[PDB]
Amino acid sequence: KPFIALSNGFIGNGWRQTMIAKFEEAAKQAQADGLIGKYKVVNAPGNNSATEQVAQIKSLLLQKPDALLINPASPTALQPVIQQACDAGVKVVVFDSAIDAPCAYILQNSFVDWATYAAKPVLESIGGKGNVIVVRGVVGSQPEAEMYETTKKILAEYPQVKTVATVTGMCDGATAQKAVLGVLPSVSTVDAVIGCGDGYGVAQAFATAGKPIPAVTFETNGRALSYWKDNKIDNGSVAVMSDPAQSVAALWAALDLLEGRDLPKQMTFPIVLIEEKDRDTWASVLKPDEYAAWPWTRELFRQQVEAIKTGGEPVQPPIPST
Ligand SMILES: O=C(O)[C@H](O)[C@@H](O)CO
Repeated sequence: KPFIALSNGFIGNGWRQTMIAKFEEAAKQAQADGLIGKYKVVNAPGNNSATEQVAQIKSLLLQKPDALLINPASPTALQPVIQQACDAGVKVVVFDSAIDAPCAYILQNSFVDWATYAAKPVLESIGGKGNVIVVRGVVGSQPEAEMYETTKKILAEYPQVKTVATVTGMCDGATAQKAVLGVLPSVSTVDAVIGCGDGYGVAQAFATAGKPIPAVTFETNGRALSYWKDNKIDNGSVAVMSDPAQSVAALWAALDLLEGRDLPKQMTFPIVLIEEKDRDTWASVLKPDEYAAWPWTRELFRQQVEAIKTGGEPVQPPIPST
C-alpha cells in the first residue's frame, strides 16, 4: 500500500497546525481503510525557510514515498528537489501554493479572492478613508507575495486611505500582536488592520494599548469567531482564509494519481469565507484553536475535479455540523 509523505514549509501559525491535523486524521483513516500503508509529516522550523525544507525532502525521498505533498516555503527554491522526486517516480502534489514546477500537480485556493475579501469590505466599512495597518502573512511564500500585491492594488483604489504602518504577522495572532503593539505608540488613530487571519491578536494589541478595536481580519478559528460574537463586534471586521484542508484534498489527488487517473496540472479549490450568517454555524463546531476547513471526502474531491475539468460550478462544500 502506498507511502504518502507531506513536507510543510512553515508550521508557526494555527492555520498550518489545523492543516496538518486534518491531513493526519484523514491519512490515519485512509490507513485503517487499507487505502495507504504509511504516512509521514515533516515540518521545516523557523520563519518559512526553504533551505531546511529542501534538505528534509531529500531525507524523505530516501524512505521511498509513492507520493509527496508539498506546502512550499519558497516559490523557487524547491524546484530542483521537486524534479528529483519526479525523476525517482514519485507523484508530487504541491498544495496551498502555485509554483512553476512542471512535473508537479498544483492544488491551491484563490489567494487573490482571499486578499480581496480581506481588504475591500474593510476599506468600505471605514468609508474609504482613514488610517490602516497592513499585516503581512507568511512572508517568503508564493501566496503571501501574491496577496500583498493584491492588497496594495486595492489600497491604491482608495486615495484617502493612508497606510500608517506595514508589519509581518506570519498569519499568527501572537506574532501579529507583538508587531502591531510595537508600532501603535508611533502612529495616529487606526481605523482598520488588514491582515492574514490575525485579527484576534491584533485586537489584543489594541486592548493592551487601551485603544478602541479597529476593523480587523479575524482568524477563521473557534476563538476568533467567539470573540467576534461575545463582544458583538460590528465595525467592518471580517473572517476569511484559505482552506487548511487543501492538505486532505491533496491526499485524495495523490491517491487518484497513484492509480493512473488524470488530473489537471492546476486545480483551484475554494477558500473559507465566513460571512455573518455563517459565524454561529462554524462557532458551533470548531474548537477554540481549530480553523474552519472543508471536509473533503474522496468523492467530494472528485466532484470538484469534475467541476474544474468541465468548467462547471465550484463545489460549495458543507459546513460540518460535527
Ligand atoms: O499559513 C497560512 O495561513 C496559509 O499557508 C496561507 O498563507 C496560504 O493559504
